[PDB]
Amino acid sequence: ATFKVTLINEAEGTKHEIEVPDDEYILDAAEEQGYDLPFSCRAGACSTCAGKLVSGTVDQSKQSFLDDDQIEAGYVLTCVAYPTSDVVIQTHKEEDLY
Ligand code: FES
Repeated sequence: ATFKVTLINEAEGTKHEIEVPDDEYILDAAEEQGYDLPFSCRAGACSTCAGKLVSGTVDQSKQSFLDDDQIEAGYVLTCVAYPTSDVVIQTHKEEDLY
C-alpha cells in the first residue's frame, strides 16, 4: 500500500502532499520528496519531530517519548511513524506538549 499524507503547517499556512509507502516512515518520505521537517534524535525518543493527527491513523509503536494520554490526544512522532491509512497531520507541534 501507498498512503497519501497531507502535511499542514498552521503557523506558516502551508500544505504539502506526499505519498508514503506503508513500510516507510513519514519523515523519511517527506524528505525524499523535498520537504524538510524538524527532527533531532530520529529515534522516537524526543519531541522535536512531533506532529498532531487531524485524520487517519499511524503505527508509531517504536516511539518511547509520548505517554498514553498524549497519544490519545493525537500526537505523533513523525520520525518513527508509518501511515496505516491516508493521513492529515499538522507538523511542527512540539511546543504544544508544554
Ligand atoms: S526526532 Fe526525536 S522522536 Fe523524532
